[PDB]
Amino acid sequence: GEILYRWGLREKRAEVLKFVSCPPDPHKGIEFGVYCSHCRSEVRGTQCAICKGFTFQCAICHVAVRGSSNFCLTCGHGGHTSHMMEWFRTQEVCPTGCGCHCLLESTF
Amino acid sequence: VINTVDTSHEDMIHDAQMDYYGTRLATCSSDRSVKIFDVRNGGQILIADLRGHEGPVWQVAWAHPMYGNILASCSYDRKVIIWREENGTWEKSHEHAGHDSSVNSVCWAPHDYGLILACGSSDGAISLLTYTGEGQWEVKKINNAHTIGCNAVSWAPAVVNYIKRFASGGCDNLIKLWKEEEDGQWKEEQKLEAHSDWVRDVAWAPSIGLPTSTIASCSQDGRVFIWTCDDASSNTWSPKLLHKFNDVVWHVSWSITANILAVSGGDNKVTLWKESVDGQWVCIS
Amino acid sequence: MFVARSIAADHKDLIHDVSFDFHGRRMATCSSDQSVKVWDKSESGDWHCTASWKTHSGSVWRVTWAHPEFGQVLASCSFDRTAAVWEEIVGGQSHWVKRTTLVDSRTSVTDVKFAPKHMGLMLATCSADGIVRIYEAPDVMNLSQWSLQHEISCKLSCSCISWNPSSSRAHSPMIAVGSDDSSPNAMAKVQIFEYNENTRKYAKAETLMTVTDPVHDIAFAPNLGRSFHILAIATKDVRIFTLKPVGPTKFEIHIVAQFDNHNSQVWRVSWNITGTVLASSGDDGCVRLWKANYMDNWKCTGILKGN
Ligand SMILES: [Zn+2]
Ligand SMILES: [Zn+2]
Ligand SMILES: [Zn+2]
Repeated sequence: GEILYRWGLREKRAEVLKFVSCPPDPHKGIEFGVYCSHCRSEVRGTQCAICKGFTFQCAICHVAVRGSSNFCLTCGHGGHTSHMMEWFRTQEVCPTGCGCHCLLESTF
Repeated sequence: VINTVDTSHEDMIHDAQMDYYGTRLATCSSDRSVKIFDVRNGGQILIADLRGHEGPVWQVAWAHPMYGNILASCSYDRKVIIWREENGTWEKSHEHAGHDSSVNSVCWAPHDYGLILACGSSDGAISLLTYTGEGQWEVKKINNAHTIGCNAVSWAPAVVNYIKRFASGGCDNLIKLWKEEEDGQWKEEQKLEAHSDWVRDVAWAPSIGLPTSTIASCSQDGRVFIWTCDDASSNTWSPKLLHKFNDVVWHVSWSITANILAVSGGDNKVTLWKESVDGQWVCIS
Repeated sequence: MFVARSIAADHKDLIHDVSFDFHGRRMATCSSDQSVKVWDKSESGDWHCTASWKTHSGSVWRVTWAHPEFGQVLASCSFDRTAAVWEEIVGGQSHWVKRTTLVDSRTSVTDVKFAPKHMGLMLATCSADGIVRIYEAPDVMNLSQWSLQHEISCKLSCSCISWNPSSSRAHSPMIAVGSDDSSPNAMAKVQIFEYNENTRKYAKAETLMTVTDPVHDIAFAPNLGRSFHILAIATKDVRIFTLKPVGPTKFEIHIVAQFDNHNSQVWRVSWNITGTVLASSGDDGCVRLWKANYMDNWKCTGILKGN
């Protein structure tokens, strides 16, 4: 894997290290929790623990988002990955309407 | 094929090391300047030039990209000039003054256990410095290890904590392996002495998973011995001289998967001495 | 100005009930064979069947789709005193699994529908005994467990009831219970059931004494308006009544329209979010469409046959 990575086939190293046995050795650091969509509580996971409902709603589709998701650290809004790619391929402002120019506030 | 790069420096180049992928063939000379030149697509462009030393610069060693684009420069002025490339521009980032003599060599730790740019102090010791984050680097030094000063620091490969280890040598006509203890203070574990003259360069071979460790030691006497230990507990380095260099052996570098030991000496020639089936090593250059 | 079309749909005979989806590409059908089938409209518009599986021993009374805000969920009501909650999962052919069910009702369930989106993922079912139980499962992420939030008795034979579209918390929730009893004595075929937030209970806001004829279905359109909404009654003579809100808040009920062009007992009613069209299907076998006009006068707009 550490030869493949030097070669430049980041996908291939992922396929090879799929088959290692000893855990993934999870990293410890800063974690991104989410304010819940109903009771506004900080829930670390896919579903809230009080209302047991969805915690993140799409700012484009207004539907629950569970898989890949993009967000900016400035305006605190996120949504579906494909949806944000489509929205930001053209525009330079927040489809959440807050005026946060995420294209320059999250490209760090 | 071969791509030729013009050094374009007022003094002869004395060091070289390329990027992990390999795009950035750095050059260092005695002109008090070490620069960066891009070599992509068979090119030669002076992408960035640096000048922050006092006298000659003897070494240039790189960093693993997982910790960013970082160099390491050793200079006769008893200082280390770490250079980073931020926002497409190169700029100095750190310095040291912990050595009373010219720093011989600086080599990087293997990335699996953090960042450590260990360097030797050419009086009796070395200087191991691990960045602690947020621009905090702490220097921990040895206490009178080499007789006249270490020359090259070789980094042992990772093993399955972490059991940190490395090897070193100098003009003491011997090579010693230095092991970091659990308390954090390095404690010597073994000593090897076979070089009839001063030892210039010591190289530690990279690992692939086999149960063996190999070390190639150069010396002023011109002996290139591939010290091997067939057991992980024997700690009995069995030397075997491979060639008789006419002059002092200058450098020793190994292959990507521990196949060929590159050597350059006083003959201004490079011999790619690779071993054989019968246990001998015959140059194929 | 009525256009009728026929599409290539593969089916054996008539089905029990059918539904659609807000995305416009998903539709479901429940046939007489006590099996659940799903047909999805393609990007080109063609409806492609995606699943087919039995539901319960009893015949499938009715089928109701669910809100996209809560996930891909479908509800089934069976004539075997049981209600089935099945969720489609694709591993990529889909596989629909009844992750939960509701058979608390002793007798066969007439119908069950999804409640307002503003009250959580809650649903209720009404059986022929006049008892309607509303179960509210707090676990939105886990549909297996269901908690019976409420139960209401209409004291009359319940066959088709629709919860009022009052969802916003700015007002109180209400539910409209229908009836299909054939009692010779006249009685209120409908009643207004509004939940009391302070009392945490639903009380009979008003009994629609204006309805005594047999009623097959009740349809109240989504408000999306300003003042209030209206509902419809599927009977021998179709009538439309407007509620004017003043315990439960009094409302002034008065006829807004009355249509009898089908000249039969209305069975199913069409839906119109716009609110300018009030169409229903009578027992005459001919589709009847009526709509309001510039004079705010409801009148027949289109007509088509079943064939
Ligand atoms: Zn919540
Ligand atoms: Zn979306
Ligand atoms: Zn933003």
